[PDB]
Amino acid sequence: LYFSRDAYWEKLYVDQAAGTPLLYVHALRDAPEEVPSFRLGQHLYGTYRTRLHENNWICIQEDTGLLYLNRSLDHSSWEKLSVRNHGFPLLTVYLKVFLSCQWPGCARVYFSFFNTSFPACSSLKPRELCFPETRPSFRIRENRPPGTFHQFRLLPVQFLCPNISVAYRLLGLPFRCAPDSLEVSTRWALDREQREKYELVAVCTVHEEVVMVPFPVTVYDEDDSAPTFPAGVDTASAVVEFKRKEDTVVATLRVFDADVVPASGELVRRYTSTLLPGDTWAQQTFRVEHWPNETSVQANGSFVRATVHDYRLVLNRNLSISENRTMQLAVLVNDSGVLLLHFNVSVLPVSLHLPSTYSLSVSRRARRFAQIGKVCVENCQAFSGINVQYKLHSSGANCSTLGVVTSAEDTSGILFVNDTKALRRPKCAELHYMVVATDQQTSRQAQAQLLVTVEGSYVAEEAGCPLSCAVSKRRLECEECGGLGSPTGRCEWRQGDGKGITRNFSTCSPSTKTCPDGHCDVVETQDINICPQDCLRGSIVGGHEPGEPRGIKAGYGTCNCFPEEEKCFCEP
Amino acid sequence: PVDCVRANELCAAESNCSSRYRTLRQCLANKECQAALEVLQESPLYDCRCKRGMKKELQCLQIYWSIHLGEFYEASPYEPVNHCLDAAKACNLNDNCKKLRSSYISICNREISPTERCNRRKCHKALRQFFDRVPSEYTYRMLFCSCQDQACAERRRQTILPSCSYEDKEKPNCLDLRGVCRTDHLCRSRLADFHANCRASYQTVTSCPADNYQACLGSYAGMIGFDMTPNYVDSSPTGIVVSPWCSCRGSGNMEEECEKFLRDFTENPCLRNAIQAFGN
Ligand SMILES: *[C@@H]1O[C@H](CO)[C@@H](O)[C@H](O)[C@H]1NC(C)=O
Ligand SMILES: *[C@@H]1O[C@H](CO)[C@@H](O)[C@H](O)[C@H]1NC(C)=O
Ligand SMILES: *[C@@H]1O[C@H](CO)[C@@H](O)[C@H](O)[C@H]1NC(C)=O
Ligand SMILES: *[C@@H]1O[C@H](CO)[C@@H](O)[C@H](O)[C@H]1NC(C)=O
Ligand SMILES: *[C@@H]1O[C@H](CO)[C@@H](O)[C@H](O)[C@H]1NC(C)=O
Ligand SMILES: *[C@@H]1O[C@H](CO)[C@@H](O)[C@H](O)[C@H]1NC(C)=O
Ligand SMILES: [Ca+2]
Ligand SMILES: [Ca+2]
Ligand SMILES: [Ca+2]
Ligand SMILES: [Ca+2]
Repeated sequence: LYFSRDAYWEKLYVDQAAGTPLLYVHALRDAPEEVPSFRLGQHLYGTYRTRLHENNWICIQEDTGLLYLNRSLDHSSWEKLSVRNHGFPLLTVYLKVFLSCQWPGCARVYFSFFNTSFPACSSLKPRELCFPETRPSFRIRENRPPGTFHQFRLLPVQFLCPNISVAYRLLGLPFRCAPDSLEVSTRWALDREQREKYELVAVCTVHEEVVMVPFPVTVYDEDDSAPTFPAGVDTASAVVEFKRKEDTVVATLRVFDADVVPASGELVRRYTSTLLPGDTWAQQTFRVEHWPNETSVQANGSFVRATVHDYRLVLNRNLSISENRTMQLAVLVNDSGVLLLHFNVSVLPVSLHLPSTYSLSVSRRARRFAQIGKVCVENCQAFSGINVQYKLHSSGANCSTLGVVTSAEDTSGILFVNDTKALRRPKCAELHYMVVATDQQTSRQAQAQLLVTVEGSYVAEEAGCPLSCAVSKRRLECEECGGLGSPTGRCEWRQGDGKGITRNFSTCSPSTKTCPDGHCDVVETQDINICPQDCLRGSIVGGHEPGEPRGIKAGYGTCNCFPEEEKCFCEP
Repeated sequence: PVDCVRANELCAAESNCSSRYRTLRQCLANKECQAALEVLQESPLYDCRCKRGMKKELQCLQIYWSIHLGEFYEASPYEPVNHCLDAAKACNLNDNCKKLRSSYISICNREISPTERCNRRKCHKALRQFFDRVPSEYTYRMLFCSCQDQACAERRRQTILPSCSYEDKEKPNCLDLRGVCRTDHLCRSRLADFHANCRASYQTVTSCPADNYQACLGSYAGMIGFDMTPNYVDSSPTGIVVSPWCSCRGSGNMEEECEKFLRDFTENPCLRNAIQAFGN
């Protein structure tokens, strides 16, 4: 038992006599034992869940399902009931109907009342003689014994105007309009899994006007579909090799289901994924994430929808390097039909050796905090959740000149000049360092050779030089003076364009590959005089756009910066 | 007309009314409920409203939803009352519109991370503070300005800055977003305010109740700055369809109610005719 709709519609007037039939109802059964009873709610509901009075004018026939008028109407009862609307205009009342307020356990019936009386038969258009204002829309389960769910006629219309010749007509369809009785029935039991929608055109014919009205039919679903693989895939092989992060999607698969019925409120409570136990290392390092998505599939030239569940497999912690294992994981799927999944996971350890000797040089004219070379593992861009730190050990322990800091983006170290005087000495000209590549989580480490040659000559800078490269504004004063961060000893000039506010802003940097890079690395952020145009937290004078954490993202004209006041200027 | 703040004022001035109010509040938050109901149906708390932009609107709504008994429509607790270039120029020549305009822009145009595009709650707070205390001849002129080409429609779409507030990584279910909006006090009251003033009608000639364009426009613009915050769908010059950031997917058997809830924003002749007649 279920109501075919949730809203029936009826127009009322003043002084309609008793015994006037109002409307029909329909309640299609589910089992061959069910008889539709119809009981009425004992309150004339007004607007927004407000009781007005008990029903005392409308009675019902439970057998035919006939709402009709028990008593007559007047102006006095309706002006009485309009008072209790509490500041709202009386436009539509409604009743509640039980059967054995929500569909399908209850059905509310609307009544749109007019303060005027019943107009004449010829004073009404046949569009207002055939069908109501609210075009219907029905709710039908799948795979149920069909019956009668709708009737066409307007009962007070033909009850008060019987002399108007009116016909109704429907156009391999299971639906049918019977002759000599304008009830609508359905031949066979239907399924949404074949087709979900049935829109039709019902034709009313008066004397003379032919009126076409749309007629939608919606089919509802039951859980008639076990979970199904797309094509035979039951397992998924994956290797946890380089990432080892707290959370990375390891394995991914799809499962088809034509059942839609466990919707998003109760979707967690019905489609169950269960990691089968057996090792505590899996339960401390793995989990299964699950969500569906609706897709549209074709059945007989139509487009119905179904659920494609996606099961992915997620890590739980930072896996260390020393893991040298493999497992098979088993997954239960419950579509409350019972499905099993597998995952061959292989967690392979990582070698941490380096090339043994990093032969390189450095010019003598360089200044403090100038980048030279890069120390890194053979797989630089493979590490995700493993911290690798770099240090130095000078051999003579007397000629300390250089240092290494580690960026955790690439997990790699960058050489920087720490001292000027030790590089300035002709004694410490070829230096031998033990670059030791360490680790934080598990103390596996390695080491390597660093030979560096102090090469070139030394020339003093100018008399009025500032301490940073970006103080200069023109091109000549940039390269004829030396700032801090450059390993060349002089500052470099990059020249932009006249295309307005661009990223290509003309400036003076220490290195044209490092300072206007758009990234503030570990080297530049040590002391804020090196690269102010990538690492400042300050104010900008001129049309520009600042960087996303910090810095100048785009400028106009020439851009110089005073890092002593955290101020920058941009002007052609 | 007694608002709920003064209704609580007259409620706290009496002993029986306060007793039945706190009794029903301990009931909600048999016979104890029904006696309190049949007493408090004559209270000044019964049928108390609130105001738009009033001081302590939150307490008024928390009092009003406290007496409410526990559904597509609900009762509104309120008083039932180049072109876009010129709109922005008319804003920037006044001082009150300029300050709050630059306030919500300089808040909502601040990217934090490469992942987090903007801060959500501060942007919504700035947009609410903009659309509460600005005279409505400035808000409606900038949000509703008639266009003929694509660039005007793009400026009109970018006016509430949808890159931070409107769009998200996904389009969730509209029914879930309705449940989230009806969990909160303010969003549920603004949604009931929109439902009471912007339904379609078969009797009135403009399909709007009381033929009131102003109440439907105020009920529209009062939803800005919440999770159910609508905007345009594209940069169409003439095609004007507003929508919240959701869709009909994931609906299950609740598809028809989701479609009917979405047709309030997508296919409302009342709201579209109100926008068109305001544009004339
Ligand atoms: C679901 O599938 C559609 C297909 O176009 C896609 O756009 C959407 O991102 C998918 N959503 C999820 C959560 O997978
Ligand atoms: C991992 O274990 C296997 C077991 O035979 C061994 O052969 C292999 O050398 C181990 N991995 C490393 C990096 O030592
Ligand atoms: C699936 O869930 C239902 C609901 O609790 C339960 O009765 C059934 O036993 C479950 N399936 C399995 C294989 O346990
Ligand atoms: C997963 O491991 C099992 C264990 O023998 C094996 O039979 C199966 O073929 C493996 N899966 C794949 C895709 O090779
Ligand atoms: C995992 O490693 C990352 C790498 O930096 C680290 O930031 C994070 O705190 C680690 N988390 C845990 C739970 O170990
Ligand atoms: C650079 O030199 C200073 C002073 O000699 C010292 O404190 C600092 O630790 C050095 N840098 C590194 C990375 O060792
Ligand atoms: Ca079926
Ligand atoms: Ca299923
Ligand atoms: Ca199904
Ligand atoms: Ca840089």
